[PDB]
Amino acid sequence: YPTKETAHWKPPPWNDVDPPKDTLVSNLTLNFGPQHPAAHGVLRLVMELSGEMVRKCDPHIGLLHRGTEKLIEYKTYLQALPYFDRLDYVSMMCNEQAYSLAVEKLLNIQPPPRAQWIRVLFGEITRLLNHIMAVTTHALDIGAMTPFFWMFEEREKMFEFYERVSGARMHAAYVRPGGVHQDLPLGLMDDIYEFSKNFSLRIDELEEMLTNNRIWRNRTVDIGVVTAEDALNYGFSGVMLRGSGIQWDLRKTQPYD
Amino acid sequence: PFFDVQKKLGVDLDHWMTIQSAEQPHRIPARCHAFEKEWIECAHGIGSIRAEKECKIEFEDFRECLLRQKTMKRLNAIKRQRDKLIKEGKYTPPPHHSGQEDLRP
Amino acid sequence: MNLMITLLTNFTLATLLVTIAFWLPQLNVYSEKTSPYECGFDPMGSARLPFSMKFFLVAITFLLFDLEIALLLPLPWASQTTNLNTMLTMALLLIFLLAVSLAYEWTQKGLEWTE
Amino acid sequence: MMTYIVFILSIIFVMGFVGFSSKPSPIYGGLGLIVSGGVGCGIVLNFGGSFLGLMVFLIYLGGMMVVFGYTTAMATEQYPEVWVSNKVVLGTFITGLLMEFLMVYYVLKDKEVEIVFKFNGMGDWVIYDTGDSGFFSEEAMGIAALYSYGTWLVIVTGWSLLIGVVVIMEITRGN
Amino acid sequence: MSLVYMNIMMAFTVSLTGLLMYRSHLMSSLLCLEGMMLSLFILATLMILNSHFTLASMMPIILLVFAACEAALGLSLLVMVSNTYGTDYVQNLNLLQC
Amino acid sequence: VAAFLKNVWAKEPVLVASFAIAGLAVILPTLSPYTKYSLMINRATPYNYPVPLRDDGNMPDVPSHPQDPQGPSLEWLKRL
Amino acid sequence: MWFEVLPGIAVMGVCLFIPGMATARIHRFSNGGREKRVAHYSYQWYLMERDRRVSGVNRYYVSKGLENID
Amino acid sequence: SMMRWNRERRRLQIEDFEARIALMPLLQAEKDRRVLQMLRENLEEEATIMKDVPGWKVGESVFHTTRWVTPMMGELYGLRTGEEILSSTYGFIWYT
Amino acid sequence: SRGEYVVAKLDDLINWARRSSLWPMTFGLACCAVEMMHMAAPRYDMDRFGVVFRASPRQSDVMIVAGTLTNKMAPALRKVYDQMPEPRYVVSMGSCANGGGYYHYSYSVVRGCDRIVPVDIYVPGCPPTAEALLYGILQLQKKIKREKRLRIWYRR
Amino acid sequence: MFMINVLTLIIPILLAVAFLTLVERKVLGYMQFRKGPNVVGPYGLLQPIADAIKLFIKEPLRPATSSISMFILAPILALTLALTMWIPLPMPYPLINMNLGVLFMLAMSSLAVYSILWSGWASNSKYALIGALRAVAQTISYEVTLAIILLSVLLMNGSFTLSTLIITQEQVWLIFPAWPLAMMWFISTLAETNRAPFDLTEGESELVSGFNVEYAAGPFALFFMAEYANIIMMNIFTTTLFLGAFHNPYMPELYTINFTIKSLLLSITFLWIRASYPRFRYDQLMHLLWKNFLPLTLALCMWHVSLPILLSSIPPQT
Ligand SMILES: CCCCCCCCCCCCCCCCCC(=O)OC[C@H](COP(=O)([O-])OCC[N+](C)(C)C)OC(=O)CCCCCCCCCCCCCCCCC
Ligand SMILES: CCCCCCCCCCCCCCCCCC(=O)OC[C@H](COP(=O)(O)OCCN)OC(=O)CCCCCCCCCCCCCCCCC
Ligand SMILES: CCCCCCCCCCCCCCCCCC(=O)OC[C@H](COP(=O)(O)OCCN)OC(=O)CCCCCCCCCCCCCCCCC
Ligand SMILES: CCCCCCCCCCCCCCCCCC(=O)OC[C@H](COP(=O)(O)OCCN)OC(=O)CCCCCCCCCCCCCCCCC
Ligand code: SF4
Repeated sequence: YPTKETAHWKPPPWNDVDPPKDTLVSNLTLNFGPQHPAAHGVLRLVMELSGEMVRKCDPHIGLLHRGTEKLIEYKTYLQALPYFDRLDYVSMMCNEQAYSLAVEKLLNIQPPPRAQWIRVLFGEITRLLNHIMAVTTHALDIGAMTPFFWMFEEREKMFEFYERVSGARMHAAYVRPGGVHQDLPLGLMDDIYEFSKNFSLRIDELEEMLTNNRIWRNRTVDIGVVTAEDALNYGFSGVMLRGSGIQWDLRKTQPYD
Repeated sequence: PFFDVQKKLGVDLDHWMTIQSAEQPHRIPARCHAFEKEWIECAHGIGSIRAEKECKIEFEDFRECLLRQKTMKRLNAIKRQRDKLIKEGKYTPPPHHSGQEDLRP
Repeated sequence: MNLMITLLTNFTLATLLVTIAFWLPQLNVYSEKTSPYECGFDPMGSARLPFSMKFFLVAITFLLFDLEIALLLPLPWASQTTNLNTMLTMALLLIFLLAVSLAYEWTQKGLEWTE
Repeated sequence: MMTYIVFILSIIFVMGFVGFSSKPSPIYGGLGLIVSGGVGCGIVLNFGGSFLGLMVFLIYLGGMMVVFGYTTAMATEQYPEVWVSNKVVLGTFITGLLMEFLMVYYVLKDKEVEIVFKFNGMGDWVIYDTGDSGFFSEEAMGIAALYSYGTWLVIVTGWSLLIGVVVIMEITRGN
Repeated sequence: MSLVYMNIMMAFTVSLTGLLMYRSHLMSSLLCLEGMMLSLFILATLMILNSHFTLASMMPIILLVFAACEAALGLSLLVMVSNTYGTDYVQNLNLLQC
Repeated sequence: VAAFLKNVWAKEPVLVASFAIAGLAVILPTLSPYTKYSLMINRATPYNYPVPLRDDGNMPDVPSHPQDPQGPSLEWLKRL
Repeated sequence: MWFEVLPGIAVMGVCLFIPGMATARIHRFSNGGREKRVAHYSYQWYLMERDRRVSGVNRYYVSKGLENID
Repeated sequence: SMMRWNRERRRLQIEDFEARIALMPLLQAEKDRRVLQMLRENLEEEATIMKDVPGWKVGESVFHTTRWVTPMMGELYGLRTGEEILSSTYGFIWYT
Repeated sequence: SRGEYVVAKLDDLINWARRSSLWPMTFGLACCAVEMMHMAAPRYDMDRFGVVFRASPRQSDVMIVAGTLTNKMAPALRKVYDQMPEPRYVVSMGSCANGGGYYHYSYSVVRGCDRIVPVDIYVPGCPPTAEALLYGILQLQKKIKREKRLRIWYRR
Repeated sequence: MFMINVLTLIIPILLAVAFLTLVERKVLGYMQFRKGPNVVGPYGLLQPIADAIKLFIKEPLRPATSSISMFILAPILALTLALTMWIPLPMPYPLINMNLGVLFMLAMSSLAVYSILWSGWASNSKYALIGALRAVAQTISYEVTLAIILLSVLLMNGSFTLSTLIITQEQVWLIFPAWPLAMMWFISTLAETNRAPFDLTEGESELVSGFNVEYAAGPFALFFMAEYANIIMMNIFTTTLFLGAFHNPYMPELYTINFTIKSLLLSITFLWIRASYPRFRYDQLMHLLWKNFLPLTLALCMWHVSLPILLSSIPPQT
């Protein structure tokens, strides 16, 4: 018997199963902003999460956009040389080497052999500095802070080498187009030899405290797996390619000095 | 449908708990074990109608052991009359109810 | 009686330090100091939104296992009985039923988190 | 006044019950039920059963924290009516508190009230016992005798809990 | 009887009127249900400890065990309800009216 | 069944140890002979008061003094 | 060297030495030169109040020997 | 080692329980006499208070039997001061 | 008399307790952040002086601006400075935070962080050495020691 | 003279909390190739005083979007729960002798979580709610295994009384017949006290400062001394459980000094654990106490139920 109240009463479905009526689930949008020890200085990760599983990451960058490559155009080559120290402030001398190699290729001149050997040796020293900072800061982000203080003494020793050879601890402005700015002071290579003698044991104790710990393994065994094809397609280079199984290295395939 | 299985099979599942006068761990007696014993033995095998007619005295005495209505009622009467007598001024408490009397043991 | 004196002493020790931490120093309160902290930027929505939880099944079985261990705590007194074989059998059977429930959850992927 | 200790604990018990039975917000309902569980543990501890009070306190604290996680996941809104934020919640809280204090004043004046049963006016120290318990605690020995007497109770409780795990796992399946 | 019984049953009646009048939140009614079971626990153990029924001391543990089991069942049903609709409001359970 | 035991000890040794410990705890009170001594120790603990029986005249087994020879003694609890 | 933390460690040592020794001395003073009675069960409580009643000082640690009797 | 020490502790526990059992009759006699004396003191003062109230009979038992019942806590300490109330009723539970 | 003596002693006490418990927040942007955490290395070890990092702005005392302050960063820096409870102190590190440094004429670089926050100590260099930053921290401590807040209150 | 006893219990524990902050900062300096605070005073003995005075003259900073009642109530509850935690601990005589002290610690361990939860909820922050739900998950991970470990250990004691735990191991240490239970107990109290590698609540890397990311000075110090009192008493609880010392009723100071040295060494090992390992995930911890500790604990509970029946070694309950 239909009435006024029983006017919108539809019959139930034949299978008694309703459509799911999917309302918006209201994912929480967190802001992993720049004032955060996890973000490397300035990184505004706008992060859409379902509680804690990540659904979307949008890293807003440009908070450290100084506009280097316009002031470079407004200055000469020697004046634009210190601009390359401050791009990668923990791999400065390799940036100096890249800029010098580009300018030397454009100028059709080559450095002397001693400048080349000094360049390669100090590039390896800079690689040591960068890898120390990378591994120790990754461990500090995970939670193990002892290797950071353990190897930053060695980082201070290589900074002392930088200051002895150039007069500045970080931004040396030492590798220039045409070679290097100054010759090595006397007695530098012996101290390099002592430091290289002990650094194997330093790496050994860092590895012993990190590479076998099951808490360290659980945070790294199946995290951020990248296949080889997407590593090639996304423009990944270096350690990502070599860790995904791609046998690629610029020091072996397209060699310099 | 009280399909009584326990007496048919000979096992007991909740018979040891159902009354206050059953077997206890190292024979700890309840407060009204004797009254429950008297009421239970008064009204065994006579049915519920004859239980409420012919064991009213035992049951009401047991119920007074359980909740103690009349005991606190008499205590309330004594307490109220003593307070009114104290307030009016016709009574003084004895020294052994005041705090010291060189107690017995 | 001594426990309530101890609890009250602890409570008025705790509330004395808070009350002297709110009225003593000089205050400069503005409509920027008390904003929520979102790593330097303005938040995108409220903090009272539904924060969805993935470990709901583990919480429900935490209730059930908390009650299982609540049943299990009379064991030091129950070891002082005379019917020792029946007590031992019921203790073992209760713990075995707890382990059976845990194993059934383990084999059915109940402990694995959703999404 | 100190003879009315269980009376004061029961008045805090009813105060928490009417605080959380107004249903303001399940966070504050959780706080109210935590208060009620703690003071109920207190009440049953002055009656002698310390083990039972500690168990009910521990069990309710665990359950209340899990359900707090649930309402932070599920039962929450933009502006939770914590208290005083809604008219009906404040009205029913005040109504319950006024009714409770009214009957407390009534029983502390006539020393006898009749709501459907009949309740006496003195403290509950009168209904205690003057004897000793010897070298054992009655409640601990009863729950110890759960294992040696109550085998059927153990069987039905364990089976109910195991199938309860099965029930909750086959409920949250989705298909 | 004693006035502690008055307050315990009065708390039970408060939580009973709380459960039977909904406030558009199912979880609050679940909390009222746990309040009622807590009141039953307190009342039972008060009389059991007063009358020295020592064998009945195992009972309120079992009662609270089944209380928590039915609470867990209620929470699971609430997960299903909140996974169907946006929220846990009791007015959304009105499909069975036609 | 030896290959399965080797595999499960190679993969999850904690579950193997737990299963071994639980099996040990289940099957040891059946075969051990010291449990009856525990039963008698629990039985011989005097929680209550040993109320005496009225001497009708025919009860020579029950003693009349705690230092009488007849009755249940606890020498085995001293020796064990 | 590594023994310069030992000032703070020794300060923690005496700070944890303080409360236990304080409770021991307070228990030994407020109970007539003896250990505090431990009343776990009601039999011990009844005995303690029995001493409280026989002592006649309303202080149970005042202990009457067999010289009280005739 | 734990087995040896636990068996020794059980022997010591049995010795303590035997000492308590030997002490029981004297304490029971004093408890009976103290309870009866306190009931007689409460009854003798009950007549002095109840003189004006009509329809009252002193020493009335609320039970229908002549069997001796255990004295209620309020039937013993009903007329005494609150210090004894707190010392007897809640005294053991509150004691530390 | 006696009141000036009492407020001078109280000023000395609170100045010592504030200058010996500086908690800087974990805040860096650029090269100068690497030099700051090289000051926190075991060679110099600012934890000796009671100086220990605290990541949240609510539990920090001194803000160290180390790096280049761009236009996209200035509202975030200002907000984080505002959420820091009183008393708060600001130390400027490097030429970027001092006056823009290399990128003074850049279109998207704030010429000095003093346009945004009130700065107490300016530490010059590019990067200033770890000894230079420790010198700046000790200068800030000595500046805190010379505060006469309760003396000013008593005189006013 | 009970109030004097209460004061002489509650003042030295917070003094030792401040000096534990000193010692922790010094050890956390000295393991990582550097020094601790040694500038403020003679070998840095005045650093906790300076920290304490500094935190009580800073701004209180109650947020506008936060519910003020629970915001103020939570640190009071945290400090009071840490302070009443210490009451039945026998050193060698507890402040309050209790028949069931172990269940009192368990109930107050359940209650102390609520301070963290309500401080996370009241401060209207997403990071605070994240820290609160991580605390919830941590509690539902550890609590069952903690209670059942303590149950299966106390079966050889005979009762829940802590003073009986001195007598029950006066011959040999209780760490010998329950060494696996000792290790899982140590891990469970590492997880209970929110210390590394199971921090997961005050994470300075996944979050900024956790549930107290909005708490300014003063109220934040309440959580600091609450946590440090928690770690000291939990090491003391472990020392009483497994490392009981020789007790002379005529000279209690021998037991006090033995117990104090053992608990100090346990706290040194606690800070040693702090500066050695990376932090877990908050779901890897849930798969640790459930998939690895709980089955072995159920097996050990079967073993420790059957074993006193096996060897006729049932301890007295008196
Ligand atoms: C207080 C006194 C001292 C306490 C001891 C501990 C002090 C030293 C602490 C060291 C640092 C610890 C830092 C935190 C570490 C947290 C991680 C962790 O421990 O995880 C647990 C780890 C977990 O291992 P996992 O994380 O590698 O798990 C792998 C899991 N799968 C395979 C699924 C990937 O270990 C355990 O769970 C073991 C628990 C203890 C087992 C004890 C067994 C005792 C022996 C039994 C018998 C054996 C013989 C054979 C059978 C015989 C039968 C008769
Ligand atoms: C009878 C003894 C008493 C029994 C009752 C008391 C038991 C106490 C212990 C309770 C344990 C509860 C949890 C059990 C879970 C078992 C199922 C399971 O989860 O297996 C998984 C595991 C392989 O791991 P995986 O598949 O990777 O798991 C997913 C992520 N871990 O799978 C495995 O590792 C294999 C599991 C099955 C085989 C175990 C064999 C153990 C043998 C020990 C020696 C013999 C002991 C004597 C008794 C016979 C036992 C079979
Ligand atoms: C009516 C009469 C009373 C009037 C009110 C005043 C009462 C006393 C107030 C407290 C003491 C006030 C004086 C404070 C120190 C004054 C002198 C001073 O500043 O000395 C500086 C000196 C360190 O020199 P610095 O410049 O740091 O050197 C670098 C290292 N080469 O510093 C040092 O060498 C060490 C300084 C230590 C300061 C004292 C110790 C700390 C404070 C203790 C008391 C307050 C706290 C009590 C407990 C609170 C709860 C924990
Ligand atoms: C709004 C937020 C909340 C704000 C207020 C917070 C208040 C403080 C909260 C923390 C404390 C909660 C305490 C809860 C009850 C704990 C009971 C307890 O500790 O019992 C231990 C002990 C057991 O005694 P037993 O082992 O039997 O030995 C005696 C035999 N001679 O017992 C004894 O030794 C007996 C000592 C006397 C006991 C008296 C009865 C208990 C008093 C409870 C007072 C109210 C507590 C309210 C807690 C609210 C928590 C939210
Ligand atoms: S001042 Fe120099 S060293 Fe510092 S951030 Fe700027 S460019 Fe880098």
